[PDB]
Amino acid sequence: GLMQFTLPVRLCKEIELFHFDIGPFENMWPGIFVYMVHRSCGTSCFELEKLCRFIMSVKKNYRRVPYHNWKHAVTVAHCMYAILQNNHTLFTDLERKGLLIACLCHDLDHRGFSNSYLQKFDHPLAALYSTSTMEQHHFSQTVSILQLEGHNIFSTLSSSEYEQVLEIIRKAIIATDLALYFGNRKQLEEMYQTGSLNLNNQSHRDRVIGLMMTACDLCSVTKLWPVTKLTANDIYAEFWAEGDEMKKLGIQPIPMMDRDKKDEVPQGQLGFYNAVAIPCYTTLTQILPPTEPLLKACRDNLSQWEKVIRGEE
Ligand SMILES: CNC(=O)c1c(NC(=O)c2nc(C3CC3)cnc2Nc2cncnc2)cnn1C
Ligand SMILES: [Mg+2]
Ligand SMILES: [Zn+2]
Repeated sequence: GLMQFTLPVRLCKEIELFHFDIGPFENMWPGIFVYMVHRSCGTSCFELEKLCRFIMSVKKNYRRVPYHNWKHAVTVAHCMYAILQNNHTLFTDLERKGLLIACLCHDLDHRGFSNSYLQKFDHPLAALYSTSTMEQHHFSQTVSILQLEGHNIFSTLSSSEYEQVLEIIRKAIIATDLALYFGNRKQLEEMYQTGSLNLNNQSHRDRVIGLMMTACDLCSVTKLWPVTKLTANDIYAEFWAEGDEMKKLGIQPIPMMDRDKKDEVPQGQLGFYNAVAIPCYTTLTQILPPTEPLLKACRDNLSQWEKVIRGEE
C-alpha cells in the first residue's frame, strides 16, 4: 500500500514531458509503467502483485521485431500518460485505468506485418477477422492475459465497471487501426468546426479517445530529432521485410516497403507527416489544447526531413 515507485531525478522530471524517451535499459520499463499508473490513476487502482504479473505476461507476448515490440508498447503508454496528466479533469477514473492498459496491450503478438500482408498471405487471422485483423487479435490476446490466474487487475471493479473498462480497451485498441483514423479525424474535424463536439456524448468521447490512441501510437514522430530518425530506421526495417515477403508472393510491394527505393524515404516521410501525423496532432490540439507540444515537436521533425531532402543532412 505505502510502496511507491520512484525514478532517478532526471527521469522523475523528464517523464512528465511529451518527448520523453524511456531509454535503452529494458529492465526499467515495467517500473516506468507502474510509476505512470500510480501518478495517473492512484496507488490503489491495481493490486501491485497482480499488476506486476500482468505487465510481465504482456512483455512475454510482445515479439523481438524491430519496431512493433515491448519498447513501442511502453512508449505509447507514456504518451497516453502525458495526455492524461495534462488534461487532469477531462477523464473518468475508469478511462485513466483502461487507456494506460489499452496502450500497453495495443500491439500484443505483432509479427511486424500489416493487415494487407496477412490478407495477401491468406493468414488464418485474416479469415477470423476480415477488418482490423491484427487489432482484433491484439484485443483477443489482452482478454486472454487478463484471464490467466492471478492476472485479473480489474477484479476489484463492480460487474458493470468491468464491462465498461473492457469496452474502453476494445474501442481504444481497434482505433489503433490507421485505416479507421482517416474517417475518425474527418468526423472530429467537422464536429469541432460546426461546434457540435460534446464530450458528454459517449459516441463523441469514443471518437476523441480514438484520436488520442492514434496520437499515442504515432508518438515516435513527436520525439527529439535523434530519437525520431533512429526509430524511423526500426519501422523501415519492418516495412522492407514485409516488401521482401510481398516479392516472395510474386507481388511488387508499395514503394514504402521496397528496400530498393530507400532514396524515396525522405519524400515518403513528408507525405506521412502531411497526410497522417500533422493532421492527427492538429485535431488533437484543437480538442485538447494542452497536447500542443506533440504538434510542435511533429512540425519540428517535418522541418528536419525537409532539411534532409535539401541535402543539409
Ligand atoms: C499511410 N501512410 C503510411 O503508413 C506511410 C508511412 N508510415 C510511416 O512512416 C509510419 N507508419 C506508422 C504506422 C502506420 C504503420 C508508424 N510510424 C511511421 N513512421 C515513423 C517515423 N519515425 C518514427 N517512428 C515512426 C511512410 N510512408 N507511408 C506511405
Ligand atoms: Mg498496431
Ligand atoms: Zn502500435
